[PDB]
Amino acid sequence: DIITRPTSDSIAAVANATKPAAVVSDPQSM
Amino acid sequence: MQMYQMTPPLPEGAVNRIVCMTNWASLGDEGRGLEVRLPPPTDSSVHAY
Repeated sequence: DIITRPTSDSIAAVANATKPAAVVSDPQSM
Repeated sequence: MQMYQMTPPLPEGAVNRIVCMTNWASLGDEGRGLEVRLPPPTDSSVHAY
């Protein structure tokens, strides 16, 4: 077990807003 | 005629590392309900941060 607590809701909301996809389908890799 | 043999004190293996396991050899009272046990670097010791 370890001590851990949820972050403030406001911070979590804004953080989750800005999360771009790591891998995307690009038809070009040349 | 008897043969005696001791388990070696130091570890044996291809690779041996130092890790952080609090109270890994404690024997007395139960102690504080709080521990820090990092896994060996071969795993993701990311849950501790």
